[PDB]
Amino acid sequence: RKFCRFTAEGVQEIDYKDIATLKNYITESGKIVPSRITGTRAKYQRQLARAIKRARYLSLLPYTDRH
Amino acid sequence: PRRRVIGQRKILPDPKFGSELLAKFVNILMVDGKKSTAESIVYSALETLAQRSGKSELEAFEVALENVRPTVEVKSRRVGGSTYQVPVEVRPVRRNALAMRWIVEAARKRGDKSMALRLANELSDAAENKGTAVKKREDVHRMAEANKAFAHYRWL
Amino acid sequence: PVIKVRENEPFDVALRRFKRSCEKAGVLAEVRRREFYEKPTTERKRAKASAVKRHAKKLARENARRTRLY
Amino acid sequence: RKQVSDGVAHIHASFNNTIVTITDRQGNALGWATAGGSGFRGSRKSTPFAAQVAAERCADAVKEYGIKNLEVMVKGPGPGRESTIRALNAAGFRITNITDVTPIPHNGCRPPKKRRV
RNA sequence: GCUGCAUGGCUGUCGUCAGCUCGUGUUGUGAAAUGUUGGGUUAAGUCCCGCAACGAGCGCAACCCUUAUCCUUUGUUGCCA
RNA sequence: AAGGCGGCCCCCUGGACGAAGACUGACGCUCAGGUGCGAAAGCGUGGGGAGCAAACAGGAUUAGAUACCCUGGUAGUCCACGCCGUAAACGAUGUCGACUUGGAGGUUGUGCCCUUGAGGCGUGGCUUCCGGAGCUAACGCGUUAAGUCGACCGCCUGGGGAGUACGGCCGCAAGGUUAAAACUCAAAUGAAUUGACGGGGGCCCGCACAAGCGGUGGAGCAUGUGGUUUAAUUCGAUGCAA
Ligand SMILES: [Mg+2]
Ligand SMILES: [Mg+2]
Ligand SMILES: [Mg+2]
Ligand SMILES: [Mg+2]
Ligand SMILES: [Mg+2]
Ligand SMILES: [Mg+2]
Ligand SMILES: [Mg+2]
Ligand SMILES: [Mg+2]
Ligand SMILES: [Mg+2]
Ligand SMILES: [Mg+2]
Ligand SMILES: [Mg+2]
Ligand SMILES: [Mg+2]
Ligand SMILES: [Mg+2]
Ligand SMILES: [Mg+2]
Ligand SMILES: [Mg+2]
Ligand SMILES: [Mg+2]
Ligand SMILES: [Mg+2]
Ligand SMILES: [Mg+2]
Ligand SMILES: [Mg+2]
Ligand SMILES: [Mg+2]
Ligand SMILES: [Mg+2]
Repeated sequence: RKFCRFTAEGVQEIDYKDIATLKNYITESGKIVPSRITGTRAKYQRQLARAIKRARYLSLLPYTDRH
Repeated sequence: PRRRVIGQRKILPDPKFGSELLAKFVNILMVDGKKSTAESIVYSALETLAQRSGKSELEAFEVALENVRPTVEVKSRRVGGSTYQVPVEVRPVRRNALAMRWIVEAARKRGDKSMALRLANELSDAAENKGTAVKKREDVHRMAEANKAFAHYRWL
Repeated sequence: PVIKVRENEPFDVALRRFKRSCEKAGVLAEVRRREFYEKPTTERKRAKASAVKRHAKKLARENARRTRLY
Repeated sequence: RKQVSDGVAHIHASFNNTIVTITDRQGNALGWATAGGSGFRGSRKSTPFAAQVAAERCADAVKEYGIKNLEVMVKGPGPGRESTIRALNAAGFRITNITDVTPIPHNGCRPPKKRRV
């Protein structure tokens, strides 16, 4: 049923600067979605985790829902 | 009850007016296996109301029934270890059953000259809705309003 | 978890959204997990038991599908 | 005494006791109540009914401040973190916001050893 | 007179609960297993379907007693259209 | 390689696998002694110490409770540098090589096909699950073998005594390693079968609960029992099942 998004377009790494296709993989509480529900490949979910961690380090994205 | 489900029990209708409710009312009023006297007092009560209210006493007892028939109940339950008084809507076969039962003991605490007379006054005062029956029904309504806090407890 | 009251929102649906958001964030589950310390052996063992049960139920689903009763 | 009309309630519901505290915007406590204060002992405090009875007494202790609009900050995993809400709602407060403020550590520090009851 | 903790006979109990087994076949090196499990159903191991099981027995049920309806036979000490 | 390794970033660094070639030319496998690595706890010196927490203290529980529960709490857990060399250090399964039917995954490469595409066909590495032949006492293992075979190494020889004593070596210590005998018993043991039991679990039924009516426990009396009393207060029946 579900298919990975980043497989459709050739991506060489997940870019931390992006906020598009990063805000959507973060949930309302700031947590980051598992590959189980978001239907993404394990090749990019490690990169997605790393990208989200970099972004929340630089305050582009929040750690939590509050702050 | 636990294995085979069964329906209600059919009761022979009221002979003098053809109702099922009058027969059931007099049956629940019956105590210690005495239906002979119970029939006598129920006829006397209805005829006193017949001369007091309109000639068709059928409607007078009906209105004295509807203004006290309860549509919401209070049920004690325990799910997680706390007492829950869950309110539920009651099906009409139990609605009218519980209403007339309360009226039965309401008359007993009236304490008039005779049992027939106190039933007549109780059924009349319910028609004007000033009756202790309506008092009890407003009492159940306040606790029912209070139980709306319990209404969303476990086993809603 | 943070919910704002929108227009035409009674207390009923407001509390429902609160509760629903509570499971979605899972906050109650994680509080219960950290209520007590659990050993690395214990999390490894519980997860292994969980994995085998998910997998066991997984193929039991297909076996029940492929078998024929009565 | 001082009338401000807007505050925040805090519902800290532990596994044993629940505590309700309405404060002003900047955190100066206006009033508080608790299950043990309501008059229950032992598991009676843990029951959400204790939480239910505590909410009216905490609203009718701040009712001298003229507060009608308030947020609610719900913290803790104990039972009664849903009962106080509609208890406060029933007391007559226009609930402005609901926020879960429970502290979830990002696995820092060590919890106590499991109870071998 | 003692020992029901030596016994026979008799009785209570779970409980009228629905179980307890055998033959042949098959499986297992074997003790044994299967049958008796499973999907339903029933008051029930009651019945059905599936099923390496096919049947069978003791129990369930039935046959015995009473009550509920009618027909026929005899009419006093019972009955009187 | 094992022990193990989890925020993000930078510096130094090891191994693995894939594609197409080039090159050396048996340079290989295994390994007694030897060497190196080796969880946690522990030891030495100097720091650090929020949380947790041996010991210890108090409070409960209990016939007792040096425990389980609660409130506290030092060592230790953290860092640097040494020492220790032990674990259910487990896949309870030595390393290396070859051969032997299959199926579904995960993970990482890689060649292609109208590459049309958010489509399939191949090829490798690693990795879970099920299962065939075979093997196994059985459970089970089953191309990642416990199958079929070869090379070498380690180990075993009834249950206790005992992985203990003595001797050697290592260690600051705790101790580690190598490792007996007398004596004693006729067993100890593994897997599986039927029952029985579980302060194990799932489902189903019963006035078992629920919904109701009427009661008992309150009063008086009748009656039985216990107790007590007496010369005897005859004897039996003590949870439901007196
Ligand atoms: Mg005997
Ligand atoms: Mg046979
Ligand atoms: Mg044979
Ligand atoms: Mg049987
Ligand atoms: Mg059998
Ligand atoms: Mg069997
Ligand atoms: Mg069956
Ligand atoms: Mg039967
Ligand atoms: Mg039968
Ligand atoms: Mg069968
Ligand atoms: Mg019979
Ligand atoms: Mg250490
Ligand atoms: Mg030290
Ligand atoms: Mg302690
Ligand atoms: Mg290990
Ligand atoms: Mg060893
Ligand atoms: Mg070993
Ligand atoms: Mg080697
Ligand atoms: Mg297998
Ligand atoms: Mg030694
Ligand atoms: Mg009495």
